[PDB]
Amino acid sequence: QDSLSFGFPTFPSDQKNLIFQGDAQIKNNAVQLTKTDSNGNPVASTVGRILFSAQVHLWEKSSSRVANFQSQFSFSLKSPLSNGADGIAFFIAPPDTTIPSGSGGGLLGLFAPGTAQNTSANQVIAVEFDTFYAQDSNTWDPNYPHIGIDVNSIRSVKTVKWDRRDGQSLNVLVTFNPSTRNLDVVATYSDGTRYEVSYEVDVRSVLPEWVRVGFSAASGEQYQTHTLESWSFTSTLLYT
Amino acid sequence: QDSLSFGFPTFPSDQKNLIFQGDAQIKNNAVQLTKTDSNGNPVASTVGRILFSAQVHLWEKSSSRVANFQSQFSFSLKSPLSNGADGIAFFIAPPDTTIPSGSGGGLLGLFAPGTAQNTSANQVIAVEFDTFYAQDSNTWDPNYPHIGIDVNSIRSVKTVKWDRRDGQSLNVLVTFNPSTRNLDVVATYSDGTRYEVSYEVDVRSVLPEWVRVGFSAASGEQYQTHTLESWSFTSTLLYT
Ligand SMILES: CO[C@H]1O[C@H](CO)[C@@H](O)[C@H](O[C@H]2O[C@H](CO)[C@@H](O)[C@H](O)[C@@H]2O)[C@@H]1O
Ligand SMILES: OC[C@H]1O[C@H](O)[C@@H](O)[C@@H](O)[C@@H]1O
Ligand SMILES: [Ca+2]
Ligand SMILES: [Ca+2]
Ligand SMILES: [Mn+2]
Ligand SMILES: [Mn+2]
Repeated sequence: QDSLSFGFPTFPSDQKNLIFQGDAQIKNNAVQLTKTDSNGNPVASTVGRILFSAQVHLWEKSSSRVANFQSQFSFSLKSPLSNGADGIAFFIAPPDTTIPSGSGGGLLGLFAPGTAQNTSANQVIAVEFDTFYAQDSNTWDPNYPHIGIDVNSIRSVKTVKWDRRDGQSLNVLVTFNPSTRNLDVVATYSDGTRYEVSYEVDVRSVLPEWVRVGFSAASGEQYQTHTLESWSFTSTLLYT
Repeated sequence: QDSLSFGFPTFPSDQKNLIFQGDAQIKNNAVQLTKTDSNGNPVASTVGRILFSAQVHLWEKSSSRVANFQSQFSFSLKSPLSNGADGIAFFIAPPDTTIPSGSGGGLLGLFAPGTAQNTSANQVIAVEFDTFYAQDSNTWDPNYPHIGIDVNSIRSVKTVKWDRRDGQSLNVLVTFNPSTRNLDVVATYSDGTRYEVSYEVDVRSVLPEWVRVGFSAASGEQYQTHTLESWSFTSTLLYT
């Protein structure tokens, strides 16, 4: 299809169009990307991802068209600790994507350790919300929590300082304009605190014509719950 | 998802979200539901269907919500014969639906001969554009080409006279309003000729909560091409 839209105001346990990978599962009408114990507390060493089953037509070579897209979603992070890890990310990747071996912790379940920073070895665009930046393990991160745009690498091509607020929902709007090639990210807390970061990228030279969209989250030795609360997505092929 | 939408202004051969069954296949940017020779001429004894891969949430029990959906589409039929058969249908069925054994010809690839008229044996709602009505074989049909609403039976719960126009595209809009439980059908030819038929049905008592939507067509001894040219669909769960 030239256009596709779907909306999850909430996440009932009765799902048919979601691909669950790793420890991701539905709980309390929300998607718990990372594993939690009996009483609902986050645990260490866990990775989880979900992908919408239907493939998205990002660009069409024959017609020379590129899709414009918009992903709106909200999530919250909670942890008994203070410095919870590792973060949640919205990503777009080839349809057959799976969790890479050893992609836990700071790799957010998106990259393989050996190729995490090799751009020519990956096919992924992700918008990460990174809460852990210890320079001993996450050498690629600036030293402060942040939102980043990742293009084939765990080392963001662009970042903005971000504030982690335990148990507070973050509203996010991600949009890609094929006419200007800008991928814009707008994130805001209920009180109006706003964060913005954008980057110009030609998706055609990064991803195949058909892709899949979803979320990924992980917790290494440090942990926190990565709760996806709602999600709407729409894509339309356009001639620029 | 509570809401789902997709649009096929045309059907390029590169498809990822369509489930092809029987002889259905993409040709010249359109879906040829029934088999055609190398010259593009229709042949006898053929059945084909397509379904959108993503499942539609028609209604939700624990929520008392029912979907409001719309399906807009256009198709054309051609045959050198004076009595092209058998017809094309838009249908809604359980996710695992497949072509019933011996469902060709007048059964349009939707019903099995043994239970074609046993409403308690089927789970399907379809809008048929029936062009073959020989009273000796299709005993269940009125004596003329027609548009019919089928609810668990090949014997339409309602029909209205329709005119078959070789090689001319018919534009159809099928909508369901959960408040009035009205399934409305509006079809038009490019010259303004219009056909309408409506029927009150509670989909909850006929179909499961999750379903797949698509088209079916067949040709027995008489044949014709059943070409699906475009299709857009949208559905949203509403309170009732
Ligand atoms: C106390 O944990 C920190 O220090 C350890 C000793 O160097 C590291 O092994 C540890 O790294 C792991 O956990 C973090 C946080 O969950 C994660 O980002 C990293 O990829 C490892 O899984 C952490 O730095
Ligand atoms: O194709 C016209 C006609 O052909 C045969 O008689 C049978 O397959 C019927 O079901 C069908 O209606
Ligand atoms: Ca990090
Ligand atoms: Ca008939
Ligand atoms: Mn980072
Ligand atoms: Mn009929």
